[PDB]
Amino acid sequence: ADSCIQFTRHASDVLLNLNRLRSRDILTDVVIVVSREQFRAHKTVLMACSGLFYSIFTDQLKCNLSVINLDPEINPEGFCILLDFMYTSRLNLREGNIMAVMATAMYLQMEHVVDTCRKFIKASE
Amino acid sequence: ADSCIQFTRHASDVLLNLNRLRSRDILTDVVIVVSREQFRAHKTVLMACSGLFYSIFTDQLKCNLSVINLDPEINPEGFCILLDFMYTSRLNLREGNIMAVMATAMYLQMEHVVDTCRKFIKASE
Amino acid sequence: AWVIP
Amino acid sequence: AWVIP
Ligand SMILES: CC[C@@H](O)Cn1c(=O)n(C)c2ccc(Nc3ccnc(Cl)c3C#N)cc21
Ligand SMILES: CC[C@@H](O)Cn1c(=O)n(C)c2ccc(Nc3ccnc(Cl)c3C#N)cc21
Repeated sequence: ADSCIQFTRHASDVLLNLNRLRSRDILTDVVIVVSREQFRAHKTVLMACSGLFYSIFTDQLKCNLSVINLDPEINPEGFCILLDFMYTSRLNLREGNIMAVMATAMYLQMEHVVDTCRKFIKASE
Repeated sequence: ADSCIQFTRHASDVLLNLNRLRSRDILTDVVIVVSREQFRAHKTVLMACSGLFYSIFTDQLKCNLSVINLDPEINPEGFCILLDFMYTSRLNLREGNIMAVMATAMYLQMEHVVDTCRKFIKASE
Repeated sequence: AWVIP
Repeated sequence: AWVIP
């Protein structure tokens, strides 16, 4: 119906609770391996945030894997920063990590993050 | 870090994608049965939105169930309206369904929905 | 909170 | 969109 009311804070409150489930390792169903660093997460949140994970977990064979190994060129810190962004909307972008975060966001197909990284780099050059 | 930037639309975009996964029945992991009406959903979204589901899916035995039966007094339409609200932040509250939606939200332990229902009922009396 | 979207 | 939260 077009007669619905809307709860402004609902989507952010849902994300806060999904992040609390992640911190407590509740119903996490995949481990992402980045250069021997392991990150536990929920497949649905990864798919909702990343074109790469959406492609992986909609594949009829890969949807059933409990471990996914990323390309060895991917920086674990860059991945960690992006995983935290997926679950909080907060991106910890710093001079010392921006190149790695942008390269990781390009690999993960996180369009808005790539765009902001490009703008912050352009401003410094 | 306290130096993070934030993406205003991120949480709502994540919820839009989780709802698209639900519509397409992608990685849904539980069926909620309400008076013989079946609703497929993601346990993590139900837990993030409802005190009742948070209690059910953190229980060491119930966390593994693929089917959950609700109390026979629960109205399927009321449940459907609340499940749609969980995934969209939009509540289809109408004169003809408000009593059922409020009773269902009380059972599901969805505090903000109960509060708004109470206010809309008080305004009509 | 609520609003008319 | 981005903002300072
Ligand atoms: C949260 C912001 C969002 O834009 C993140 N993102 C991005 O940049 N690309 C390129 C994405 C591609 C696919 C998805 N995921 C989905 C896209 C469409 N339909 C579904 Cl069901 C899902 C799920 N899950 C998310 C992406
Ligand atoms: C989205 C808005 C939220 O307020 C909905 N809601 C509500 O009214 N009650 C009473 C709730 C109780 C528990 C939860 N769920 C959690 C609460 C705390 N920690 C965690 Cl990890 C989760 C998860 N999942 C959600 C509830």
